[PDB]
Amino acid sequence: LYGRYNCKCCWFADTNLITCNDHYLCLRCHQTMLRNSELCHICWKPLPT
Amino acid sequence: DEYVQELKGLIRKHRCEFGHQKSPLLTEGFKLLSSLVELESCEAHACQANTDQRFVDVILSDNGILCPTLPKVIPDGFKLTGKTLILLETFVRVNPDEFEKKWKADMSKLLNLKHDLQKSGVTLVPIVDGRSNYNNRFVADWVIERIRWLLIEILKASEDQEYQRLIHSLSNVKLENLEHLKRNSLDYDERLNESLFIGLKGDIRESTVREELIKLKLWFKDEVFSKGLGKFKLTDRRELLESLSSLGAHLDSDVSSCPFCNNKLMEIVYNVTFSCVERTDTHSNIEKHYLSVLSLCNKIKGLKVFNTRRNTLLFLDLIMVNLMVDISDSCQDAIESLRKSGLIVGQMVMLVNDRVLDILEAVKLIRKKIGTNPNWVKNCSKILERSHPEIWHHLSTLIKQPDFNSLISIAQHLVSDRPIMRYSVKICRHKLFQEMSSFEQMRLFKTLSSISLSLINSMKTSFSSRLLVNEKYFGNVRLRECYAQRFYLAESLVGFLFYQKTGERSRCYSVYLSDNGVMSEQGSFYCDPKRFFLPVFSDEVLAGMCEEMTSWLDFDTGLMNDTGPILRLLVLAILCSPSKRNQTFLQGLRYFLMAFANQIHHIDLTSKLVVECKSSSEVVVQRLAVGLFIRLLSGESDASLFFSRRFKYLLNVSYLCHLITKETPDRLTDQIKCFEKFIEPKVKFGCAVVNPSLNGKLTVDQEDIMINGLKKFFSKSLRDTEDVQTPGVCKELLNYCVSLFNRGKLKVSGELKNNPFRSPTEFTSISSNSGNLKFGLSYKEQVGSNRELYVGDLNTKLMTRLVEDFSEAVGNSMKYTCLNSEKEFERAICDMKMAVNNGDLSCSYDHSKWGPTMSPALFLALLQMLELRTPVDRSKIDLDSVKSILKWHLHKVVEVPINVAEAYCIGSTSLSEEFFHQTMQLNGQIPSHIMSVLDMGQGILHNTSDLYGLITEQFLCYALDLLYDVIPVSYTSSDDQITLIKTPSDAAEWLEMICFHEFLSSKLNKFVSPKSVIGTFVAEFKSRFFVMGEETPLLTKFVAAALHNVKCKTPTQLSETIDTICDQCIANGVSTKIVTRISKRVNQLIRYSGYGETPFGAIEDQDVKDWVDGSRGYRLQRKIEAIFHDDKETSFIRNCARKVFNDIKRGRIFEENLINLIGRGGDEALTGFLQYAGCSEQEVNRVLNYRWVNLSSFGDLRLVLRVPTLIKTLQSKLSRQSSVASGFIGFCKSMGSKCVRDGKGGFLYIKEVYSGVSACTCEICALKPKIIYCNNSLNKVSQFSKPILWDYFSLVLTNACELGEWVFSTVKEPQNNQNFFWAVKPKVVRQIEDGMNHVLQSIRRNYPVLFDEHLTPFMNDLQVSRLKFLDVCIALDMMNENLGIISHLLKTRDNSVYIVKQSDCALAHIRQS
RNA sequence: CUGUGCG
Ligand SMILES: [Mn+2]
Ligand SMILES: [Zn+2]
Ligand SMILES: [Zn+2]
Ligand SMILES: [Zn+2]
Ligand SMILES: [Zn+2]
Repeated sequence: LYGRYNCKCCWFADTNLITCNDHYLCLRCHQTMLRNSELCHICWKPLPT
Repeated sequence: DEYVQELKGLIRKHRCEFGHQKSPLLTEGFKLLSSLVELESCEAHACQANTDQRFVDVILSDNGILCPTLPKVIPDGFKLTGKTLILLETFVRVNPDEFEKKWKADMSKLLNLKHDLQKSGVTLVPIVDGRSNYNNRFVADWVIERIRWLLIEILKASEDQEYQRLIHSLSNVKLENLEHLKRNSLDYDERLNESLFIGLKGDIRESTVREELIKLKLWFKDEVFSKGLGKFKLTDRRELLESLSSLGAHLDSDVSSCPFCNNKLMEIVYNVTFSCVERTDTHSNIEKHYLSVLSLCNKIKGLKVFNTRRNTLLFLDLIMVNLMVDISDSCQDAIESLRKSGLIVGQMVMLVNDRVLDILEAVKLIRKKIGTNPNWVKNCSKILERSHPEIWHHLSTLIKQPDFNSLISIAQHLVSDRPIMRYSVKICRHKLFQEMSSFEQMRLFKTLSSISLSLINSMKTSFSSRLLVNEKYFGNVRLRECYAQRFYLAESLVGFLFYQKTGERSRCYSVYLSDNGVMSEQGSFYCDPKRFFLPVFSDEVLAGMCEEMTSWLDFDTGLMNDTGPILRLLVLAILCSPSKRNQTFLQGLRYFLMAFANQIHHIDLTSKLVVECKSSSEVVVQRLAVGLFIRLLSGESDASLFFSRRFKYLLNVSYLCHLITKETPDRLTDQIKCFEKFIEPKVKFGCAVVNPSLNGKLTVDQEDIMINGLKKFFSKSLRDTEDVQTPGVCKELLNYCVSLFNRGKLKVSGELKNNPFRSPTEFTSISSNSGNLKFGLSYKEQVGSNRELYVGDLNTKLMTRLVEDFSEAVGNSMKYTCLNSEKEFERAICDMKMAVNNGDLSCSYDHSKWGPTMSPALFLALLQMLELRTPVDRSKIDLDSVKSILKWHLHKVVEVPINVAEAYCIGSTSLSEEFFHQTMQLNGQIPSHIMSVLDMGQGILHNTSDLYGLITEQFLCYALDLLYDVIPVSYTSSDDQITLIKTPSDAAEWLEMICFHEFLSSKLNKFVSPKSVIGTFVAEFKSRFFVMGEETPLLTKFVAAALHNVKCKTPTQLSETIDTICDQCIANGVSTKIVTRISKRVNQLIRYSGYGETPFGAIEDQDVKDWVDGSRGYRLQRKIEAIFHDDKETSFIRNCARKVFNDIKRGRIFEENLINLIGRGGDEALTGFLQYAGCSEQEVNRVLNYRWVNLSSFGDLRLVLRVPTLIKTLQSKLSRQSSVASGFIGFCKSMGSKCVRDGKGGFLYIKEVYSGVSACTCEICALKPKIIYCNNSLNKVSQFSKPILWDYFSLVLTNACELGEWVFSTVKEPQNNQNFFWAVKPKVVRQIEDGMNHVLQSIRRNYPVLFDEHLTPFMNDLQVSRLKFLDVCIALDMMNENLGIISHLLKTRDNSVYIVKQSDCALAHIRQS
């Protein structure tokens, strides 16, 4: 199972998330971590497309 | 009369009081035995026989000493020598409780009469002989036991309690299940039970409890919750940050926005740094000569080789002055070039005892004692020559008149201003620390380290006398006779720390510099020296900690660039201002962050984070911490990017409070504060009976006040909200809790297992005629606030032990309590981690004033109706004994400290002081004993309080499941708990449930502290914070633990404890770059203590594989391998160890011969193992060439601070106040005196041992200087020369025994964002078959004499006494004082999991065999 | 019970 439907990067988000590889991820946090690298910096795996 | 006549012939088998003595026969024999033991007790101390036993005043009236109407005291043995009398009152008490009681009651009763003897006459010498047995010196101690036995057998065949009181003392010895004393009433027990067990029924049905809880929830929802009277509220993070900025960041304060201006020590550190960085940072031959002769003179200072101390100081000053005038000649310019650049200040010269004395005043004092006392030099040098002919290196110093003309010439040459020592407490030229290079900040930390080491050494100065007249603390003092500590900073400039007082107290120091002789003042401050030990050498540990914390915020390049220098400045201010207020504020910040991350927090949270500054030095620290919190938390949208990193950073910033030590800056002030915290709840409650009886007979008013306190304790209704803060418990709610516990409704059931049931002549509800369960109040040093502490007498300690064991067994029979059960704590940790990962409502609850509000009466009311059924009998075991001991605890007497009474008698407003004054003479006499209903002692009924808390918390979980249809699971620890609530189907709908739970907890005695938090983001339990998908490592806490608690007795033990601390810190993911710096700091500590560097100790240059799947033995092996680069000899020794391991395991033919081969030592054992494995005498001589000086060779280092070690550890395993700076001072003091033993009993210096070395420099003495020496380089000192390769062999063999055969292969090197943390398990493969009674058999088989003596003198399981490796890997442990494998084998990992970053595991070494 | 040890 994935996380608790939170950002896993800010925790202050439970609406319209997206899974990285084992947890969830907000939209703005995903776009912030993807626009600087390809890894996740939370799970340390490549971010989705 | 069959045994009455036998005593006539029995007593004949036994110097003055005997012939006179040889149913009054009973008392005749009693008096005979008493006189016999009394004459035996006094013939050892030269008493006088009292043939008349007249009195105490008659023996003074006969001789002539005036009698000032003394109270009639019967003296057993008096020894009056002219004008001095020694009173000896003896007693025979076998049981330790009655022994200590009679001892104290005798000492007090003789001091009360010594007071009046000192008021008129002589001051007696009090002696009391506490014979715990009946062993005399007239017989062989076997007849007196027969006499006592027959006396018992004649009394048992024949006031209220005499026929059992008299025999209870002639028996051998005296737990629970003993209610057969009297079980009598005192016309007060029934009135106590009428107010303690009147409203308890315990047989309530379940449906009625359900309906009553439903109605109570309905009432609470519309009466206490809708009215806004709840104790919990939502976060509103904006409001939280505003309140934080308003409470911490002082805006209405006129202090500057600069830490250096407001803190005097920070200003001094800045001055020293930026005057040593901008300016500078046979030349070192004369300074070395001066330092050597100064050390020599400091040696003969504390040797008492003279009559007086002033004459000793004058003689050493004469020696130093003669050395100065000798160095003045034979050199072109020695003083003006090397004294100005070394150790000399304006007009003053450095002397012994850390002193500096003006040269003119020095020659003025030397003119005396030589002018008014001629021929003094000759007879003061001849007394030194014939006393220590080893310090006779003084040849041209201890001579006649030291060229007074040349002396005054030197004095008039260096005429500079004297140190001012500013005693009285602006422009802001401070370069704006934020805008400093990364080198100037490290220089600030190094300067703080040097000044802190000088502060520590200032506490080292022994109590000397001032040679000059005091011309001292008004506004300023031109120093002429101050002590000075010298800290070296740069090639030319050196810092001086002047101070005028000694000891461990707070002083006013003055820091000066010497660039090239121009002594410039750097400042003057006031501090306590023993609070500056953490930065003593951690100029790089704290820098590495700050670097790691800043790297945690690498997600926002620009946030770390702002929070980096702010964090370094915060650490610097915390170190330069160690105060309990800063600790309290940083703990408050921890709780604020815990509330900020979650969603629900207490309404009175911010009211507890406020800490009165009382100084700008606290204002700057609070401003820095609040600014850090705001910079990391404030913002609208793009301010919670990586909130896990932010929470970790801020939690570590809050745990930076552990950098400040906990040593009670003022002991009397902290005792006063402890007494205040102890007596304020009682005075506020209304039950503070003072000095009740100390025996157990309360007066009418005292019984009335106790019954009133008990009634007030149980007078809390269930429908009132104006009583949710006063101590007490609702009787109906407790009845519901107990009734649900009895009928198996709670998660903890009464069906327990392993029944816990396992002079005091008459007992009652108050006492047992053996005291009144007297405790004594004191404090316990903690980080935030000093905890309470109760030190009890022997009998009350036994009673607490009884009740604590009962409650601990009951709790072990329970399920959800985790205080002394690590399995349940790990289950709680797993459940809390799963709850935080699943988004459950974790409620981290703390309970305020748990001890000071809990009452043994509450535990009585609980246990009165608890079922506590048996596992096999189902008989409802009666709790009469436990209830009787809890009644004794209800009427306990807590002795207040005598210092507190004295401080309150010689005395602003204070509630405790007001109560003291009101009890001084208004009602009775001075208060010395306090009895009360509430305030169960912290650490006294810990297990009983945990049992009550667990039962009540399971009832609260049942109530929550009933009312709000949630799934709660709670884990308590008797102080704090955590409740994981799985909710059905934010967190604003569960605020009502939280407020209702708090209300119900307060209706019991479980007042939820404002530090408790409720949320779905982070949980806390036992200071272990768990976050979504991880756990906060608490780096700063463990780093500060490694820098603190340096309990340095022996350097080996110090290194061992530091290694265990670094292991437990790497387990919680600290670093491998910070742990190597901690190890470097500890090695630098050991090296500074004069012990020098040794091939063992703290492990530098380590990887995670040295801590994961590796013990201390493997770390020492890796250290030895790092010593031997390009491993040709260590590889050969590892091959030999593998060969021995194969011959003992594969060939399996080696046993009891290696033990005979090892007991020789290091050279012979290594030679034998090499002949058994390699058999090449050339290679053995090439291997034994590597030596290391072992100071603990012929035993252990002799040390007086403030046989193998395995036997000591086994003895400690079978059987069941001083600061760290003072401990390090004692360590440095013991490691500089005669500590090295030479086997013949003559201890010698470490300097004498290390002077016996020679410059070998033959490519074997150069691979590790001052650590590894040649064999011929230690020909002068060959006794302290052991082969390091033998220790390496032994370490490798024990590592093979412990953690597998992979320790033999050569280390190969491997061919990551610094935040890829993950858990790794120890990859050890034990070849030992994984306890007790196995090492004992091992020692018994091999060593018969060492098992007989020094081991097993107090054992009772000798009827028990073949593991694969317990014969050779035990000799290797016993013969090596620093290996210690058996202590690791008879122990668990204590970590079982290591959080490490993948950046470290990718750089770990590969050693797969 | 006694230390001169930051280079
Ligand atoms: Mn807690
Ligand atoms: Zn991810
Ligand atoms: Zn997000
Ligand atoms: Zn300033
Ligand atoms: Zn050599």
